[PDB]
Amino acid sequence: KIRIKLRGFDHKTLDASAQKIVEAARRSGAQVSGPIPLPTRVRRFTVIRGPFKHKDSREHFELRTHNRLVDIINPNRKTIEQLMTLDLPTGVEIEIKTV
Amino acid sequence: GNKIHPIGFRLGITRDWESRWYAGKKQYRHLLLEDQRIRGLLEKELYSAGLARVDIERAADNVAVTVHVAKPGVVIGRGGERIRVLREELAKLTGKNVALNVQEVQNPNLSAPLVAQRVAEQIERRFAVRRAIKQAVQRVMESGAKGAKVIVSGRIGGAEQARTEWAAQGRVPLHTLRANIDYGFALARTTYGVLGVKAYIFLGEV
Amino acid sequence: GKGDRRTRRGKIWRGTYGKYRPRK
Amino acid sequence: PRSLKKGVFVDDHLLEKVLELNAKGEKRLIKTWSRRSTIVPEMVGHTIAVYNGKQHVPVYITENMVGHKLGEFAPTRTYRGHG
Amino acid sequence: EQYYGTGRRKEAVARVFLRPGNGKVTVNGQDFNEYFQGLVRAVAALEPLRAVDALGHFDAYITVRGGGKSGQIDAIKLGIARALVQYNPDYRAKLKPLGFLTRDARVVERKKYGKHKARRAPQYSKR
Amino acid sequence: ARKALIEKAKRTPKFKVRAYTRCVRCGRARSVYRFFGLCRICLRELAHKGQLPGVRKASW
RNA sequence: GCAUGUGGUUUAAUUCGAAGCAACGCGAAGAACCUUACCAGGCCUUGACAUGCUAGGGAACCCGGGUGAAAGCCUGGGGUGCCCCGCGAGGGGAGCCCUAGCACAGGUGCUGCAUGGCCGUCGUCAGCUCGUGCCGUGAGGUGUUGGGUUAAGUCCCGCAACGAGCGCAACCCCCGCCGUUAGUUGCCAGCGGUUCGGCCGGGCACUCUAACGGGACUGCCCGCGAAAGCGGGAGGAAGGAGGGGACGACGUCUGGUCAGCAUGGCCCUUACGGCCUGGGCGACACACGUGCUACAAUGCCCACUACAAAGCGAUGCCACCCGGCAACGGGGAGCUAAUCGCAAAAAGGUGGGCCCAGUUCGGAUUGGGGUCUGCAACCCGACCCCAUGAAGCCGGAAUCGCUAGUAAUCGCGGAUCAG
Ligand SMILES: C[NH+](C)c1cc(NC(=O)CNC(C)(C)C)c(O)c2c1C[C@H]1C[C@H]3[C@H]([NH+](C)C)C(O)=C(C(N)=O)C(=O)[C@@]3(O)C(O)=C1C2=O
Ligand SMILES: [Mg+2]
Ligand SMILES: [Mg+2]
Ligand SMILES: [Mg+2]
Ligand SMILES: [Mg+2]
Ligand SMILES: [Mg+2]
Ligand SMILES: [Mg+2]
Ligand SMILES: [Mg+2]
Ligand SMILES: [Mg+2]
Ligand SMILES: [Mg+2]
Ligand SMILES: [Mg+2]
Ligand SMILES: [Mg+2]
Ligand SMILES: [Mg+2]
Ligand SMILES: [Mg+2]
Ligand SMILES: [Mg+2]
Ligand SMILES: [Mg+2]
Ligand SMILES: [Mg+2]
Ligand SMILES: [Mg+2]
Ligand SMILES: [Mg+2]
Ligand SMILES: [Mg+2]
Ligand SMILES: [Mg+2]
Ligand SMILES: [Mg+2]
Ligand SMILES: [Mg+2]
Ligand SMILES: [Mg+2]
Ligand SMILES: [Mg+2]
Ligand SMILES: [Mg+2]
Ligand SMILES: [Mg+2]
Ligand SMILES: [Zn+2]
Repeated sequence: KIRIKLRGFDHKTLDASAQKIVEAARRSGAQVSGPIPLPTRVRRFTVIRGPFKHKDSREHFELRTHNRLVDIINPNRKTIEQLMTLDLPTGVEIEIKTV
Repeated sequence: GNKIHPIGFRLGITRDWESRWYAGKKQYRHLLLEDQRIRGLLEKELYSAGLARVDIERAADNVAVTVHVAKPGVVIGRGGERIRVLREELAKLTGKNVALNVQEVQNPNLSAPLVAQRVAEQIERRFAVRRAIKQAVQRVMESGAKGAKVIVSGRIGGAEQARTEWAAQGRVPLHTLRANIDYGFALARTTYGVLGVKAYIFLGEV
Repeated sequence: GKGDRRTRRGKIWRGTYGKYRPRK
Repeated sequence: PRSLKKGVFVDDHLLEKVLELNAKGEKRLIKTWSRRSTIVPEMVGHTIAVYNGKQHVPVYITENMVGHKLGEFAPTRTYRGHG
Repeated sequence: EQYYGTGRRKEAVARVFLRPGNGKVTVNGQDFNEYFQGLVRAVAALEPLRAVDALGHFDAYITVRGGGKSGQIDAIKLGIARALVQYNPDYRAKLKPLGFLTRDARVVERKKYGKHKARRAPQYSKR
Repeated sequence: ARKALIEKAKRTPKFKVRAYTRCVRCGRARSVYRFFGLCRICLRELAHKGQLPGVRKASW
């Protein structure tokens, strides 16, 4: 029924964040298809270590978009409020779908 | 110029980012631009308070500016008088929900950037170059750190011949990832010029 | 050719499409 | 070259000095800094000074120098040799 | 009845199904040749089968995705390989010191910075 | 960074073609990532303090 | 031959710096104006920018004309909020606005040989040192050396040494096997239906998908050896560090840049500072440095036919539809992106055309015709179609790279950025 999409930066909070959520959609009246690991995306930046001329010496950075997605089957009115009284991870961005 | 920055190594290995958000392609560009104003004003002023590590966690247009600092009552004033002057001067720059806290630097020798500063100060202060750096380190294995090291690095003492100096002690092992070490870049200013300074401290293997 | 424009691979090389490289 | 789906191109301030001195059956030397513009058949027989860096250059406009832009008749640099 | 093996090699993955019967091979629907045409390493994929006497003993249902047909054929082969220990955990004796049970741990190394293609560097006269 | 030349790129221009970015942090528009509004010198310099979230140091 | 830097010349200027390897497709991960420091013109003077001071007027502000290459300047009008006092006209105030003056702003002016920082490098080479002691009157030595071993100062044995600090190494990531949690937008082995398309029911088996763990230790065996180690094998997905990455010790070259930024100092501040349109970094008797495509039969070409990984995209990616030989234009469905799209992978495969030719090789340089981005393609762009079809039949002396999924060869992608 109601689907969530977590898009963050860690692999830590993003797993933590989504496993607090995964407990109060079991106790509160819902069967659930578990925590879902998704097609992470990488944006990398290759850059000249040097101020000036020394080109062929280069540094490497990767910004890792981490995608999580959990499905709630049978969403109660014992539920929906239990997950707006669970909200607490800091670097995460949550979103809420429903078809 | 051969080696690498210690912090920027343990990026989520034995350290952590100061600004800890999320962001889209639209937002990250502007959103961050903001933090570098937040951290330009915040710094420029708070100097003689001894400011250390500046967190800026973020939710839906709620900024969360924490602040570690040597001396929490030069951030404060008397009562709660001067902290308010700023707490809005930031929402004056953001245009939103500045939650500007305070957190004391408990032990001050056991946090690098401070250590760096007081020395870079002491150089601005026209002190004994060597002894500055010796006692610098001294206090660090006196407060109880695993390793110490300070790198004075200018035209030193007023000389026309640019050199460099230093000393240290204990474990300094920056090739062990699993060793937590804090870097302190300072940057004294004296009549003859500008004399960057460094300071590394080991606390422990994890 | 490959530096040749009016051909099979020579388009592909440039990246382009033309009468000599279709869109199916 | 220039899209036909979007017709020819000329700068306004320059065309202004042309079809006012056309509409008064006179001819004078014009001084403008556009080169970026396409000469048109309603300028033929005009004395037009175009600029290269420092100098306004003598370019009296005849017939079959039609659709070519202005800057083709006003060399930009100086090359005679190396010694 | 079906015996299955896990076949993998160099950014290409292959799935094997061993039923008792003929020696027809369907790889993504198509016959063994209508997918591995004028290509010679082709018929080599079956090697791990013929060192125990069974080409004509079993059928072959196949699926592959990724890599090129060589890197698939190595995986196909490594699939018929693994597949035979699920039938005979005694065939293991015959096809290891014969070498057919191993992930070719070989891999297209990373392109490096400063080096045209990882290992290759730039030419320079006037040294 | 000629001071006034951060400003010839701050304000909006005569025509939209002249829209070249620059660094917020130093004013070198020579190699700038329109995702950081920053250049390569900066991006490291900063990334080396962890002041850009999620910006890890890469390796594979 | 063309592409790109560079030397030298030329130039109103062709702005700067890089200098044997370790400058030369390097600062430029995007010079038509912009960038832009350069040159020629038209200009601005508390200045495009800061925190202000004093005198006098002004709410801020917003609309139009004139002259003009644009800037710039002369000028018409709309507007008269906020704070305090007051019944009131209206004075005082904060902001900001203009004129004059002053603080001063600003400079990609100089010096990298006055610095910061960061980079290159000898060099991922196995080295560099200190403590206490020992030994010399001492500088100093010993340790670290010798023999064995190691990718190593790795380690074993010896020694007047014993240990530690910075290096080696491990802890981090990638790839290789496998297990735990997981079944969407991915997946289809069995069963049901099937518009034959994993299309639908159903399932999450396996592939994949990211997070955490397991596993390799000279452990086992014969041999060699005081030992460390070494050689061959058994098991294992992996064997002696399994492959790859990040990771650069005390120091040197007064190596690099005041041109990202930072700053001592010398230097201008109605001018090097500032704004502007145009011109220039692309000029061309040459020379080097880097690469692209060739000179072709293991090939060129036209069809039909398969198999990828990685990344980007709601100010964009653009399935199809129509027009055009085509670039592309018009219309328009989907996609915050495992769901939609760039997307054609290409060498390979099937089938056929060429038959040693300056050639159906080769694809320069030209003539003309168009499309697109853009205020604007003459300097000075890319792409389409037609016609032009140059040099070159594998390259002097010299010289470069690579030890395995490497070298070669073939395609895809991203950053920068309208193009
Ligand atoms: C010419 N000499 C007298 C010189 C002078 C100065 N500086 C001064 O004279 C400035 N003195 C003041 C303080 C202004 C009075 C100098 O500053 C220098 C040099 C030497 C150069 C040599 C350079 C050389 N190459 C690249 C041209 C070179 O091969 C090396 C090298 N060792 O590889 C260099 O070191 C060199 O680049 C260099 O650094 C020099 C100077 O710095
Ligand atoms: Mg041809
Ligand atoms: Mg390859
Ligand atoms: Mg190179
Ligand atoms: Mg400056
Ligand atoms: Mg631009
Ligand atoms: Mg200079
Ligand atoms: Mg220009
Ligand atoms: Mg130097
Ligand atoms: Mg120099
Ligand atoms: Mg020098
Ligand atoms: Mg080594
Ligand atoms: Mg003695
Ligand atoms: Mg010993
Ligand atoms: Mg030694
Ligand atoms: Mg000795
Ligand atoms: Mg050791
Ligand atoms: Mg389903
Ligand atoms: Mg069926
Ligand atoms: Mg290491
Ligand atoms: Mg040199
Ligand atoms: Mg250039
Ligand atoms: Mg059509
Ligand atoms: Mg179209
Ligand atoms: Mg021939
Ligand atoms: Mg080798
Ligand atoms: Mg490409
Ligand atoms: Zn920058």
